[PDB]
Amino acid sequence: KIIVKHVTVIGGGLMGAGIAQVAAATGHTVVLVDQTEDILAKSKKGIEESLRKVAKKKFAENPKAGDEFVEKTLSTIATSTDAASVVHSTDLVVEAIVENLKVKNELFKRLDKFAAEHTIFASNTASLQITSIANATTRQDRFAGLHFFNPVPVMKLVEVIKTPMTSQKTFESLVDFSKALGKHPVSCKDTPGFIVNRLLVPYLMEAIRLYERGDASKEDIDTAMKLGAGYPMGPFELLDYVGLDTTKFIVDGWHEMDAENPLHQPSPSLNKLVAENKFGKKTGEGFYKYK
Amino acid sequence: KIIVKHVTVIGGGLMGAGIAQVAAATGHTVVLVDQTEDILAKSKKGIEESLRKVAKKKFAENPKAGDEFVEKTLSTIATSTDAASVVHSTDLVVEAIVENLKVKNELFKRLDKFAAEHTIFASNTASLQITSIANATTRQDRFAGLHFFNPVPVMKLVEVIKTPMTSQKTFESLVDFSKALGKHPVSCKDTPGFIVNRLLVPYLMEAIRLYERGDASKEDIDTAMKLGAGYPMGPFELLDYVGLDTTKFIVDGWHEMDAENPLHQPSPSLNKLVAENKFGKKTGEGFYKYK
Ligand SMILES: NC(=O)c1ccc[n+]([C@@H]2O[C@H](COP(=O)([O-])OP(=O)(O)OC[C@H]3O[C@@H](n4cnc5c(N)ncnc54)[C@H](O)[C@@H]3O)[C@@H](O)[C@H]2O)c1
Ligand SMILES: NC(=O)c1ccc[n+]([C@@H]2O[C@H](COP(=O)([O-])OP(=O)(O)OC[C@H]3O[C@@H](n4cnc5c(N)ncnc54)[C@H](O)[C@@H]3O)[C@@H](O)[C@H]2O)c1
Repeated sequence: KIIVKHVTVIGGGLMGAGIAQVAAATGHTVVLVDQTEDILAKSKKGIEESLRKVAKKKFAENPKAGDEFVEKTLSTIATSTDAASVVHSTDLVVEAIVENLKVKNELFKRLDKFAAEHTIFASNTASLQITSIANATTRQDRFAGLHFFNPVPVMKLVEVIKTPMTSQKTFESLVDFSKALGKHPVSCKDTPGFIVNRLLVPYLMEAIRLYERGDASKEDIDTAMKLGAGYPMGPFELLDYVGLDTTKFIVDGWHEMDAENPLHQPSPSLNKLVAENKFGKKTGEGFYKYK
Repeated sequence: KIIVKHVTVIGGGLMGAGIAQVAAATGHTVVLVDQTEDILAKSKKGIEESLRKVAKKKFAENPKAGDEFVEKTLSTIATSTDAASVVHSTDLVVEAIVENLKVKNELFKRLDKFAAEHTIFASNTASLQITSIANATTRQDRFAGLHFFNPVPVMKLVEVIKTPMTSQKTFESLVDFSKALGKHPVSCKDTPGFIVNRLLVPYLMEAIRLYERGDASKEDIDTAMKLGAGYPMGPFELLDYVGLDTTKFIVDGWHEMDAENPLHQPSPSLNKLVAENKFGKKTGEGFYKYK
């Protein structure tokens, strides 16, 4: 069983920059990867920006301490535009790029060739099939899903996804990596939505349906779930938070895999806004208007 | 427009005792009604022990007031084994008895005769057609739904369920009373499960199904939702908390009136536990072993 020390993170976006941040903070040598030096540049600036916010509150007393913390972490995150140039000596690759299967498969098929023999490949994919992406390579026993949640620096959960071919050796290492990252790992078969989303997304859709059916206003449904179920955010607040686009995307997927299914029936209200570009907190408006 | 001051709570079990207490505690004259004296005695007993728990904490410095508060609250709660003799001049009737729709309509039918003209009628049923109950009286415009959540003295949400016949005045009346109790009211049509249970119960079933499917363990699923969604309890912990038998009676109810909807399909595991009388925390065993 190998102990992850060098981690290559492919995708300097929302989920990837977060993943690079935690790994560096927790003592892993990291190489962040994205299509351009400009994009990379911006990502590290965001990782830095996120780090100081963590510094000035983890070291509110001693600013210098917080500075050191920031500089050291940021300094153990290198940046490259071609993952193939660094994976030959990395222990784990965590992929977090476009949620497109063809692109991923193309990515891994290539990396498969450069990466050392012990290197493990993990996809932070939210809706695709891990087993699929895994089959674009000849290294499935070393392939699995390592699903994090936004925002990564804060969310403590991480789902370790096991394809039928992933090996125990590979699994345990991914669990130990998760624990090393300071997160709490949990196991789940390679099934759509894994756990969190499989149980969360259908819930939100139902909320939109009760609203659409005119059974209650959004404001009252949100209140009801916050006060009567103890949820942090009402379903509509949560929808605007995770992104209407993101949701719509995932549900079209599940619907398309099984159209006769009523749980995945589309949503006019959701569709209109996705159309009107109102994506939620992202764009400054979703179901609710934001500053 | 009517202001509730005298409240008649029929049924002193879990929800009933709680409604009585919150009522009495906020200055509402209360008459608690149940089938037998022994029952009433014990029901009033629990309100006392629960009120003191509070007293011991809130009135640490001033113990004198602690007692005063408790005693005044209790003295403001009368008891009776004859519902009809109490409603002669009451403002509101909050029903909270056996969830079987029969006994409900029989009880309400008989009282419609003795209650004053202005008196409003409300059911706390979690899953029953409010209308089926209203139409058991000739007081429909004064008949609504008032859904509370356990423990009624802590949960602040109150679902005010309106039927097509319910008058606006009877609505605005139940809203104020809700506020007067220190609760926060939301509006919803008489759609099965209303809001909260409508969105929570099916989600809890999906968690069980994900388990029965061998996709993940009960423990991880809970962690998943806790750390993944920020929920207070996992669906399994929550299930054992709300009582398995309860849950089932609700899913069965919806299943019958929609024997095809896949979201209400009965669950093996769930039916086996109900069978083995392992209803959850209130049994020491449900999905987990307790006490
Ligand atoms: N949006 C969310 O909240 C969320 C939560 C969990 C998981 N996910 C999943 O995680 C992945 C991460 O998505 P994200 O939200 O951070 O998106 P993002 O758009 O913020 O980031 C993706 C990054 O991928 C880069 N990229 C694209 N193609 C590439 C390639 N061939 N080689 C290298 N880099 C490439 C892009 O330049 C971009 O910066 C997706 O598969 C998604 O389904 C998203
Ligand atoms: N359990 C929950 O989480 C929950 C949440 C919301 C609403 N409710 C609803 O509230 C109601 C209260 O349920 P509960 O959990 O307290 O049950 P319960 O059995 O503990 O309490 C009911 C009380 O009703 C009495 N009763 C029954 N028939 C009667 C009659 N004809 N006349 C007088 N008293 C009678 C019983 O003796 C008992 O004391 C139910 O209709 C239920 O659906 C329960």
